[PDB]
Amino acid sequence: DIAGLTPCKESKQFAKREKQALKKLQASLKLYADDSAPALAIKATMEKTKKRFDNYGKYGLLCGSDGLPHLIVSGDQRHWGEFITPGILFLYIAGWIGWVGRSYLIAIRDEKKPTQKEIIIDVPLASSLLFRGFSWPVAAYRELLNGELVDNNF
Amino acid sequence: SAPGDFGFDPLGLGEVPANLERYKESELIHCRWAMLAVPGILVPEALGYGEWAALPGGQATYLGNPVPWGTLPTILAIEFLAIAFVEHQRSMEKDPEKKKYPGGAFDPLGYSKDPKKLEELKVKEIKNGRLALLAFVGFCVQQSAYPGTGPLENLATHLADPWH
Amino acid sequence: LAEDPENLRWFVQAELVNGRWAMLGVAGMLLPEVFTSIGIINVPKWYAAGKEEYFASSSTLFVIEFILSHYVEIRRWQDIKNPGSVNQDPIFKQYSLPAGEVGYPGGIFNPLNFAPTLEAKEKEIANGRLMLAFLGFIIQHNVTGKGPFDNLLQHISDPWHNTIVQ
Amino acid sequence: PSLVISLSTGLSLFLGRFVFFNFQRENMAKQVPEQNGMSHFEAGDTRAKEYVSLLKSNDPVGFNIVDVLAWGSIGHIVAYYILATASNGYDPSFF
Ligand code: CLA
Ligand SMILES: CC(=CC=C/C(C)=C/C=C/C=C(C)/C=C/C=C(C)/C=C/C1=C(C)CCCC1(C)C)/C=C/C1=C(C)CCCC1(C)C
Ligand SMILES: CC1=C(/C=C/C(C)=C/C=C/C(C)=C\C=C\C=C(C)\C=C\C=C(C)\C=C\C2=C(C)CCCC2(C)C)C(C)(C)CCC1
Ligand SMILES: CCCCCCCCCCCCO[C@H]1O[C@H](CO)[C@@H](O[C@H]2O[C@H](CO)[C@@H](O)[C@H](O)[C@H]2O)[C@H](O)[C@H]1O
Repeated sequence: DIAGLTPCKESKQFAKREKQALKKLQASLKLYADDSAPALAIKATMEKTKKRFDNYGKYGLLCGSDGLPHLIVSGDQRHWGEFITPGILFLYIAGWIGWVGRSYLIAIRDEKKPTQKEIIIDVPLASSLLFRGFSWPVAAYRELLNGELVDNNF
Repeated sequence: SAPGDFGFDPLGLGEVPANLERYKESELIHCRWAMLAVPGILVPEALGYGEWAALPGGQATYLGNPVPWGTLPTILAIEFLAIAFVEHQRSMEKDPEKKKYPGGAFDPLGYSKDPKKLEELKVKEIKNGRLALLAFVGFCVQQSAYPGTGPLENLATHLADPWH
Repeated sequence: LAEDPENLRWFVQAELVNGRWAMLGVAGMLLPEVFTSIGIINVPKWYAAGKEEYFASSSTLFVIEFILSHYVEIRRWQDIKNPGSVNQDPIFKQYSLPAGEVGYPGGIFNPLNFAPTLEAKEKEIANGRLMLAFLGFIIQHNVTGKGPFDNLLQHISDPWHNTIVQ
Repeated sequence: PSLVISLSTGLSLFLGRFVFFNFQRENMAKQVPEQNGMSHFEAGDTRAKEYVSLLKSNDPVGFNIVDVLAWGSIGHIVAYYILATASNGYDPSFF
């Protein structure tokens, strides 16, 4: 739709890629497996990149010249989850990497001599402060900016 | 949300307590001139019958080629020199007693004064002021978008969403 | 420092608004189930009044209502920093004045209060969730379906369907 | 279409606001104060500035614009000449 061309529903250049290129894959008139039970170009590796026919799903997917598919993601016509869908995902996953970074850390500096407890690991991954992340509804999105890490501590 | 509670003195207050809104009194009387302009329709029903419309030949053409060209530059050029009259006088004041740049008058009791021309009470100018400002800025954008047409309502509902 | 919580105000009021709107949300469904036949998205419109005009549009509707919801909501704001709502039965509850053995701070667990006659915001506790998580449920299962329960002929037994989408 | 002389009209609006004071009080340059030779020392440095002296002819020589800018621009510059034209002179209305 946008700058490159249209998706899969038609994309000539893209088609030619399917075809030569892979299929030459072929390329081996035979090469012996008439019945034989190993050499697997034969089945999929092609067909797994191939039966990926005039279907790939359908994904929209813009495809420029040479018909390799370009990613817009401007949240329109079709292309939204080529960044946000896998974007918030990157956010949510990290941040629950370091929410617990700022956790199997802010749980130590106390009691008795706490000077490298960390070259070994107290609860592995933290396996205690663990889920604190999925057990973030809202969380740092409020309690980070109000209290605890409070400007005070700023 | 600019008057979302914030401001101290010469800047904060000082600039505005009447001062800027007393200068925003002009805004209202400009929008009294402009709402002395729009009322061209202003009312349904009376004639014009038919006022300087779409350029046919200005005031009286002049015995000689009109100075630049158009009605606009000749009526314009002057306006911004013959009105600098007021703002000169409006920008020579001070609030308490007036002498020169005198001895020492900052604060004892009575506390300076109040916008020179304060509220003096009648806190009703402002209640109509921001009322007018809110209009000029506000749904005056009912007629500040694509108003190539005019008045011709024909029954249905009201409103039209985001567009264009 | 603030040992620990906290909060309070906070998001206990956080909930009840979930609770009591998940409750309503499901009045939504209630309808099409006994004398049944009529719903899903049914992207309503939503009940629709008279034969004297609309007509697809006359207007965004929907879009407005909630300009309203909007300053009424600033109002509940307009409450919870500084306690103001006559009844006073969400912010802690009613039973006028009280509960606020947690309004000036120092909770830990604090259970609460609030019916004069009589009992509580409690077994309105647990209709409280039944319905939040219900929705979770409710617009869980669409994304493939939309109906409950006949008899023992051939319905309630799950016969054949069709992944997730995939 | 363009008022070209809309604005050269306009710019020596302002630098006649220039023709100013070569005339009126005392010498040039509010006499070289400080120019060559070099300020006290001064020194940080340094002065002066004064939010308080944007008057004097605000009112008077705000006319200067309408001078040349009227009758001497779009209305054919000094028609009232003659004053030694024979090695030539004129001069002659391109307008
Ligand atoms: C838990 C950890 C943690 C957290 C919250 C942070 C946070 C931060 N780091 Mg950082 N960092 C870390 C570990 C961490 N780091 C480590 C181990 C290193 C290697 C020395 C660095 C080297 C580093 C550099 C050079 C810079 C930062 C910067 C920053 C800041 C910018 C974020 C960024 O884009 O860098 C992305 C994060 C990294 C490159 C860090 C890689 C290490 C991660 C993967 C730690 C993962 C957790 C780890 C396994 C702990 C074990 C868990 C345990 C509880 C059991 C941000 C405050 C930047 C800064 O100062 O600006 C504010 C700066 O450019 N970091
Ligand atoms: C979650 C994630 C991740 C990851 C990964 C990661 C997260 C990675 C990271 C890494 C890190 C690093 C790699 C670091 C490093 C460090 C460094 C490099 C440093 C250096 C230095 C220092 C230390 C300081 C200074 C000096 C120097 C420079 C030397 C994501 C996921 C995903 C994917 C697949 C895609 C899509 C989206 C999602 C779905 C979401
Ligand atoms: C829509 C969109 C967009 C927009 C953008 C922008 C505008 C940006 C900016 C941005 C920014 C402006 C950012 C910033 C922010 C701030 C801050 C401040 C942040 C933060 C923070 C923090 C602090 C965090 C922390 C943490 C966590 C949470 C995790 C763990 C711990 C840690 C540390 C990590 C983009 C571009 C993307 C593209 C397209 C899409
Ligand atoms: C519930 C979530 C926490 C909410 C806490 C309340 C704090 C919210 C911030 C409001 C303070 C507003 O201040 C900030 O507004 C916008 C920037 O942020 C900008 O300002 C913008 O809106 C302001 C109104 O406040 C006005 O300036 C104009 O409308 C516009 O410029 C200014 O850059 C800044 O002054």
